[PDB]
Amino acid sequence: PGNELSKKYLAKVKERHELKEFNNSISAQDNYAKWTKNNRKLDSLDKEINNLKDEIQSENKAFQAHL
Amino acid sequence: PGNELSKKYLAKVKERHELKEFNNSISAQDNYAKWTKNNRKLDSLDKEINNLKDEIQSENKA
Amino acid sequence: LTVEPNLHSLITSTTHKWIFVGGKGGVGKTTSSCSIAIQMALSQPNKQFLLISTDPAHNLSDAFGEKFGKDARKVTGMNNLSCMEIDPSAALKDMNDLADLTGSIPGIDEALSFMEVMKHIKRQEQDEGETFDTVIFDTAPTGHTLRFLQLPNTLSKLLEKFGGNVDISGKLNELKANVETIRQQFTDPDLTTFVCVCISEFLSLYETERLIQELISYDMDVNSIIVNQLLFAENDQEHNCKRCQARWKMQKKYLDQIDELYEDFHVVKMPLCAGEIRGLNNLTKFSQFLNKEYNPITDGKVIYELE
Amino acid sequence: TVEPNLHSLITSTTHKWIFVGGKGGVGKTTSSCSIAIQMALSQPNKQFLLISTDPAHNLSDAFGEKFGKDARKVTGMNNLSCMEIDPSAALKDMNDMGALADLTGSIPGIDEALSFMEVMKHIKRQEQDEGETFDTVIFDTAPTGHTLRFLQLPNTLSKLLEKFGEITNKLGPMLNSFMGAGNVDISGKLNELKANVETIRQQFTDPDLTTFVCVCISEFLSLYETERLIQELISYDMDVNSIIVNQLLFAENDQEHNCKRCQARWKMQKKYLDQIDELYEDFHVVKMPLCAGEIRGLNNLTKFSQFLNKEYNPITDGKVIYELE
Ligand SMILES: Nc1ncnc2c1ncn2[C@@H]1O[C@H](COP(=O)(O)OP(=O)(O)O)[C@@H](O)[C@H]1O
Ligand SMILES: Nc1ncnc2c1ncn2[C@@H]1O[C@H](COP(=O)(O)OP(=O)(O)O)[C@@H](O)[C@H]1O
Repeated sequence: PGNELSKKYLAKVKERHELKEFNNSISAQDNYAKWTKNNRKLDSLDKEINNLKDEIQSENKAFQAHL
Repeated sequence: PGNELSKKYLAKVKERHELKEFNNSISAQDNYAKWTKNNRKLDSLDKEINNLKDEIQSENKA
Repeated sequence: LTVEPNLHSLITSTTHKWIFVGGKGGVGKTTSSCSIAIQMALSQPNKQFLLISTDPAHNLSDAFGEKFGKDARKVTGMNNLSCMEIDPSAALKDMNDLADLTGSIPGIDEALSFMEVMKHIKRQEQDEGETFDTVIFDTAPTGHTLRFLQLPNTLSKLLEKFGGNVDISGKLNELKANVETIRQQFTDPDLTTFVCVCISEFLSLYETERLIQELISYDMDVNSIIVNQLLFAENDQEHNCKRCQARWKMQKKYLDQIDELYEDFHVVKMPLCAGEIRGLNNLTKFSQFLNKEYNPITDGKVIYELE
Repeated sequence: TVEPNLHSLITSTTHKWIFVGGKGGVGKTTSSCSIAIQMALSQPNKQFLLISTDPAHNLSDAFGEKFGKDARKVTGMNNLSCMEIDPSAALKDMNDMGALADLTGSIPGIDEALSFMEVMKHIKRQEQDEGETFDTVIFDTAPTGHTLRFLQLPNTLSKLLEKFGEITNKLGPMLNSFMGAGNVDISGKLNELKANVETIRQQFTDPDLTTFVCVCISEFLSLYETERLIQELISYDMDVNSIIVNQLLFAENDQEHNCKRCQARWKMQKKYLDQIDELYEDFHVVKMPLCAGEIRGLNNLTKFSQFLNKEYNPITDGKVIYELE
């Protein structure tokens, strides 16, 4: 709520944004290897950050649906 | 009278569904030409059908 | 404890019943489709096989040099391999002459078109009274032909929170079953698997990495990639064309990368033969390199008997 | 009507910004250099800059010279200057000298607009310490990522400056009591962006000041990726008018040609060329031949680049693609 929807939605959205900047520093051609690895990762964080977006959203249609 | 949000949301969603079935009948390889044309089209109908989805939704909001 | 750089394990497998072959770009999907088929047929005489294609251009017919139609005929020269070419986009369009809730829900059209095929198959097994032990799918070139595997979960995500104005909600629960009894099957590593075909260049290694992801999501089994049209130029009788030997250099570079990227995968290297690979006599000769991996040194000749 | 070459652009006097791009190993860099060299040779008066974002230092490889962050001039040219910089290995050095960080990954397009102006900066700086104004700059757009997506930032930042307010004016007693612990700064410093990147935008949207040239090989996965790109650019309202189809081996007629395989590919390429021509009738479709081995260093980049001006003729020019061995 404040320690989970904050410390998480940040650690991730921040790490992702830290990786995304690291991926744009290697040749997707000379390091296809790593490059594709990193992408696969960024594809997960993209989902588990789109989950904490609903977890932080189910906890609002809930505190108002229940007085 | 259920005209614009019916006669439209259908004519389109129907025509699109009529094109999509026509596109899967030509070689995206031998007719790259047409194929890509048709796709471009299906990319518009995909938006103006996602607009009538808000025109028909913001109507139950206004 | 590395993995075999070939499909021997699958052409030998007895458990599988469903095999999907796919790959965008002119990489060799059709050829590989036929090769995996022929290979499986020759290695298991007891079982009966079916190679089916959705493509409108009637490729299998071009590949073998025979006219295969909607009627499962047998390959002239084979004994348990039968090819079948049908168009589902046209058959599902006739008993529909509405689908409005189809274009509305992503995945229906597919699930519909697929079962339309399955139908045309069991029908053949009836009028012919001949049960097919394993079927190979020459997945369609464009479009996500088998995306319906998400239909179930998706359809749940729009029932508890959403709604003969209800006879629609009836024949729709009847569907989230036909597709789930299936997906249950396709999602079983022992009964069905997918084989990706790709050429060794960037735009293709990409498109296939994409595909492998699309399949992983559907919880389908992706374990083998066949890298087609490779040169291996250094292994020719002699250095002639320089523009060629320059390409090999690049392919080699990516092969190493593919090997590194998919260590748990069956990465199958196929050689680029001089000119078409059409008709059983060649499809066969070429197809054996899916079983015993091609060796550029020894097998160098066998890629020149092909027209 | 529309000539199958870039003569009209290499001759143009109006343009100031030119973007060259294309995923896959199709020849983006080579084309980037070729369009540069060609423009430079055809307009001695004007001064040119070829800049690249790539970390692998390609332009350096292409010419066989070590170009750095310092705009040097091409050894053998007179108005072409190359510059290779890394805006990522500079962004981690801009701020690395909190809130101005946790709103970038949140809003799509910032990182780009930021990284780009970081470049523009490094350029005007050169024009200062060197006191030499560049009339036209050519961008070797980065291989991966949508480097110039920031063109949507404005219409996107408007949905926030009309939201961060539509919530500060729909909940008044609690917009006032809403002691914004953070000053108007966020809704004012990220308000000046929709400007500091709205002027630069009416630069890159002027059909006569900037244009994009797509490089592609003639195979399916590539004609696709570029059709995609052309759409991405059309959306940004940028100008896409020319595609250079590289690595064509006009095998239909060749010197010392008697190989079977090579003639099978040409057959396929030919097929798609006809389709490209049909698909983009209003476009400048430029056919470039596939030379035997690398095209490195000015003496060759030049020789090869002339086929962007006067279209390559497989018959007559057949030799000139072999002086490169
Ligand atoms: N390894 C190979 N060596 C030589 N030719 C090949 C090879 N693989 C495929 N081909 C050629 O490609 C053609 C088949 O392409 P195809 O498999 O139908 O592309 P796709 O699978 O995308 O439809 C055949 O005519 C054959 O000559
Ligand atoms: N039309 C061509 N003919 C022959 N070789 C080419 C051609 N275009 C590019 N090359 C070769 O490819 C290499 C450049 O590839 P490059 O253009 O840098 O790929 P990318 O644009 O994806 O960065 C050069 O070393 C050059 O020899």
